[PDB]
Formats: sequence, C-alpha cells, structure tokens
Amino acid sequence: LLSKKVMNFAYGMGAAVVIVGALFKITHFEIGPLTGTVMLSIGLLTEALIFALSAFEPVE
Amino acid sequence: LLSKKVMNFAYGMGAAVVIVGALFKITHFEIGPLTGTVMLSIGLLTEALIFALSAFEPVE
Amino acid sequence: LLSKKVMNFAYGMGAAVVIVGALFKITHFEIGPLTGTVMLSIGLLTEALIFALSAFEPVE
Amino acid sequence: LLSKKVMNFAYGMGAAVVIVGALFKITHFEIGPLTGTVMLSIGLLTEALIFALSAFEPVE
Amino acid sequence: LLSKKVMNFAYGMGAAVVIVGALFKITHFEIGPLTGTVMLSIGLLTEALIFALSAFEPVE
Amino acid sequence: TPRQKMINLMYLVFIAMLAMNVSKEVISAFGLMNEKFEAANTSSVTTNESLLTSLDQKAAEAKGEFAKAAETAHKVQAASKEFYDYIGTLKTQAVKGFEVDKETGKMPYEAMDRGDNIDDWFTGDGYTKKGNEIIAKIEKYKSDIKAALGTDKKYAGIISEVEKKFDVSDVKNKEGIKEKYLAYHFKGFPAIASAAKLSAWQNDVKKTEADVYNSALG
Amino acid sequence: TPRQKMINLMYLVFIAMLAMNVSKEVISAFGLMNEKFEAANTSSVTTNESLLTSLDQKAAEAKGEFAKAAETAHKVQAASKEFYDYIGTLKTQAVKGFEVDKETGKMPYEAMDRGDNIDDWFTGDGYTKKGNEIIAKIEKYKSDIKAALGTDKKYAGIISEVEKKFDVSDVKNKEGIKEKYLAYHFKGFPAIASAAKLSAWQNDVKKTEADVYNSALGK
Repeated sequence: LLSKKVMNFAYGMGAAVVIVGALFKITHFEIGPLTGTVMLSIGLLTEALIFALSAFEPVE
Repeated sequence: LLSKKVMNFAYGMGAAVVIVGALFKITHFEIGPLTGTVMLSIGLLTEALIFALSAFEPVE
Repeated sequence: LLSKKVMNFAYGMGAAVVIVGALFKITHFEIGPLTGTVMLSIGLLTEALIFALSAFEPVE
Repeated sequence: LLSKKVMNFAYGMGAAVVIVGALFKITHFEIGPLTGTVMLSIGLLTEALIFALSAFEPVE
Repeated sequence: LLSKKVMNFAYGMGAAVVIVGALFKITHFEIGPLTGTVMLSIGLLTEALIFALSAFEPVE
Repeated sequence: TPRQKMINLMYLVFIAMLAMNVSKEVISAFGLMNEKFEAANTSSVTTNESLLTSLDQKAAEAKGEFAKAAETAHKVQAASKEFYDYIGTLKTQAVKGFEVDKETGKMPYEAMDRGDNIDDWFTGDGYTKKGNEIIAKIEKYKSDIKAALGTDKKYAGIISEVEKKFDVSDVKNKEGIKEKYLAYHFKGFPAIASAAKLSAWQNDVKKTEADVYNSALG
Repeated sequence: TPRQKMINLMYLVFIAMLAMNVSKEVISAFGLMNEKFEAANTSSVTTNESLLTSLDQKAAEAKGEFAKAAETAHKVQAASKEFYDYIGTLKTQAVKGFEVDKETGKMPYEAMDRGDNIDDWFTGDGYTKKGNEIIAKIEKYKSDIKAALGTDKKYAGIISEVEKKFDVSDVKNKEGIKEKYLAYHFKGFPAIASAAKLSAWQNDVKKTEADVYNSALGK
C-alpha cells in the first residue's frame, strides 16, 4: 500500500511519459538512450503497477 | 453476484492485464505463448464483462 | 427523456459492446454474423443516442 | 461567451454528430452528400469551438 | 508551482488542440506543412503536458 | 469517479495504441520484397528492350501481322511507359523524406513505418485533386490498352488479366463493406509498404508489356 | 468537468481511430504479392521448360559447345528442381492449417497472422535439427551452383549474383549484434510473409535458371 498523492502523481506522470513515448514512437527522435520503446514500456509498466497494487486496499 | 472484493479485484486486474496487453501489442515482445493479443483479448474481454455487469445498480 | 434504468444500463451496455467490438476488430474473431463492425456500429449508435438525449437537463 | 445551456446542448449534439460521422467513417454509407467526413469535421470543429470558449470562465 | 487562473485555460486549450489534431488526422487536411502526425505530434505533446501537470493539485 | 477511471484508462490505452502497430518484423519483409520487386522490374525492362528490338526487327523484315503487332506493341509501350514513370513519380513521392543510407544501399526500414508522404493523396472519404488523377491515370491505362489492344482473341486473356489486376472499382474488406480503391490499398500503410505495392504495380505493368510482346511474336 | 467531456468523447473517437487503424489490410498485402510471385513462378517454369528443350534440341542437332552448355544446364536443372521442391515443402509447412475461402479463391490473409507453425526451426537463440537441414540444403545448393558452373568468364557474374542472392552469413540487426540467418528472416514473421519470401526464393531460382539458360544458348 502506498499514498494516494504518490498514486495520483505516479498515474499522471506515467500517462505523460507513455504519451510522449508514443510521440517518439510515431516520429523517431530519441535524444539519447531513450529510443521511445524503452520509454513507452517503462511508462506502461509504471502505471500498470499503480493499477495493480491499488486493487488490494478496499478503502472507500 | 460478484462481491465487493472480487469486483475490486476484477476492476484492477483486468485493467492491469489490458495495460500490459496493450504494451505487448504495440511492442511485439511476447515472452512465451501469451503473444500479447491473447493478453489484450483477456483484458478487453474482462473489461467488457465488468463494464456490462456494473450497469445494473442505479444506487443514488 | 428516458427512464433512469434505461439510461445507466444503456450507457454501460453501449460502453461495453463498443469495447468488445474493438476486441473483435483487433482479433479477427466473429463467431456469428457480427464481425465486429456491426457490434462496433451498434455500440457507437447506442452511445450517440446517450450523448444526444442527455443534452436536455443540466440538473445538479 | 455563451450561455451555459447552449454550450451544453451544443456539446451534446456535436458529440452525437461526430460519433455518427465516425459510424459512417467505419462503415462507408453516405445517404446523400453527408459523406461522413463532413459530419465528422463539423462536429469536431463545433467541439473545438466549445472547448475554446469554455476555457475562459474561472468558476469554482 | 501552478495557479488556478491558468489551470482551466490549460485544460481547455489542450482539449482544443488535441481535438483539432485528431480532426486533421481522421479527415486528412493540407493547410500548411502538417496534414496530421504533424499537428497531432503537437496535439498529443500538449496532452502529455496536461497529463504532466494533471497531478499537481492533490486535494480531496 | 467509480467506472470513470476505466474510461480515462481506455483513453490512455488507445492513445498509446495509435502508435506504431506494424512490427519491427513485417515492414522488414516489405523492404526485402521491395528490393526484390525493384531488381525484378529492372531486369524485366532491360530484357523488354531486347524483346521489342527483336519484335520491330522481325516487323521490319516482314510486315503484315508482324507490323500490326509492332504497332499495338509500340502503342502499349508508350502508354505503359507513361504509366510506369507516373508510378515512379508516385513512388519517389512515397519515399521522399527518408534519406537513403549510404555504403549498404538500403533505406532504413525501421524508420519508414508511417504513410505520411501519401497523406495528400486523398481527403479521407474520397480522393482529392492529387488522387483523382491517379484514378484517372489507371482508368486511362485500362482504356488505352483496351482501345489499342482490341478486338482480338489472342490478347483477350491479356486484357482480361489487365482488368483483373486493375479493378479501380471498390473492394470489400474482411467484413464485406466496400471502400474506394486507393483508400483500401494506401490509406495508412507503412511508407515502405506503399512503395512496395507501387513497385508491384510497376512489376505488373512490365509483366503486361512482357506477355503482350510474347503474344506479339508467339 | 472540463477535460472530462473531452475525454468521454475522444475515447470513442479514438476507438474509431483504432478501428480505422486495425481494419485496413497491411498484412493482406503479401497475398497479392505472393499471388504475383506464384504467377511469375508458373510463367517462368513454362518458359524455362521451353528454353531447356530448345537448348536440348540445339545440343541434339549441333553438339559440342551446345552439348557442354546443355550438360551444365541439366545439372543446374536438377539442382534447381530439388531446391525448388524443397522450398515448396517448406512453404506447405508454412501454410499448414489454412484453408481457402471456397467462393473467393483466396486464403484468409487476415487470419494468417503468426508464424506459429514453423517454431520447429529454432530453439531459443539456436536452431533445431530441421533448421540446420535447411541451412545445409541452401549451402548445398549454393555449392552445386558454384560446382556445376565452372570458371567461365560469362558465368562469373551469375556466380557472384547467387553468392549475393543466397548469402548465408550473419547479418547485423538494428542494435548492432550478429544474428543467425533463419532467425533473422523468419522468426516471428507472419506465415503469408514466410510463404512470400520462400516464393521469392523460388523466383530467384527460376531467374537463375533463366539467366544460365539464355546465356548458355548464347554461348
């Protein structure tokens, strides 16, 4: 279990980084070792673990 | 009836598997016999079910 | 205006059949005479009626 | 600046016409000169106009 | 460090640019040197900027 | 936001899935058979020159049916060369923008995965005044072959195969709904795939020229 | 709810965008290309049959150089025939389990999406015993091309071409490491893409036979 502020920040930053990852995916410019696909994957996985571990604490 | 913990478990785990299924679909890295599309199929299928059965409670 | 029962169920069922139609379209799996596109079109239509007839009451 | 009711009704009807235009776009039948794209474009431009002029009231 | 005066402005302008970007992509345009994947690369980049600054007011 | 979270998640998923969808493979195969098609049509035009050389040589030796075959051969030669260099113009417009990599000689096939160079070909539902003349060129090609190479049983198979390869009429997809010809074949393909299919059209044009030359002497 | 209304509309608009994206054809593009390749194979086998019997008739009437060129032509004919039928067996392995659509006369090109029928050619980063047999057949064919066609100056161009066309060595990927041949060209491909490239090899074999034929009768 983690904090809801960390949850919201991670979900937002993950959404931002997956959308800019798809941006590098459809345009092929990468700065350094990012290369889009790595950034896309770490974005999707970071907001995957958010949706995963939030689905245990039932609080409402 | 799907109870509260089971509904929340579906509501999170179907989301997680459809996220990693979208990841495997748009990157074609497929581990083994999962091949991405089947993960995306399971994700969207359970999402369709949980989206369907959660239309029967008009609670206000 | 329509009933609240046939509002939320229509919205949810239309939001589910569009997802299972997108699933049918990304997977080439149809069973019967559905082939996704029929299900996708009836989903978009059933959501179009919701966006149409909910443009009449602003109640808060 | 417009009234709140006309913006909401225009959002509703614009969403309806862009979704039935997408329905024409994925199925390709045009009745008359509606041709899908025209309905699609007028719906998206009405929506962009709304979202432009609804970005100016700081209501809270 | 964000103020609420420009928050709704950012949300509305990003909505407008992502809608006109999707509009240019599913209707195909020719205005200047864009015609999609050009304005969309601006559009979803602005959407990424929104999703970056989305989780910077965590009040409940 | 009860089920609202799922929605925003669907927005995020499908704004991610409007990225690249053809893989780090298949466009690799598109590039390979593009190289194969281009080497093949280069070989075919270099032997087609010798075929028409022997053809008009035998026609200049003895006229008659040989001469009439030479006239319809030169007519289909001019028409096919017009269509051939026009498809070459479309292919250079299709791969315009991506630099051909030096030393090796192959373009970056991992890069050409978006069909943005041919986005000006059509306005969505229909063609525009760049693609309507492509349709007009295809129909002009069909009609000039059918008008020059006409009223003959030995070329009936040839003109039926030409009209079988170039059905400008709408085609039914996997569902069965019809769609315009240059929208089914070119809207949103990989740019290497569009160049591959255009070079395939060049291969069918040179194949048409080859068997009308073979039927002219056969 | 400012952005919300945007997101509730643009969700379904992006559904329509994906539906316009996934539909299309793309993968099915090989089926027209495979059909053109197979029609080219069916034409080339007949015109090369007429070419070999013309060279056979010429070596029958005026033997000598025509007879020696016909001997080399029959040797490349036998080796090319064995390689052609073996590639055909690999192709029928590649489309094993995919019927026709009866009325249309075309395979379900939307369905032939994965190469999950020729997983018996690779193991992890290595081959299987079947893929090593394929590499052995390719190297045997390249060597009997190189052994049938001698050191003649007219034929060295097509020797260098088949060494160019049938290189077997490691090719660098987009990341810069070496990679084995059939893992680079076939591992993960669609089955119609695999049959397309195998028919491209068949077109290459018939093209090679055609080149050695019309250079042989010219010799």
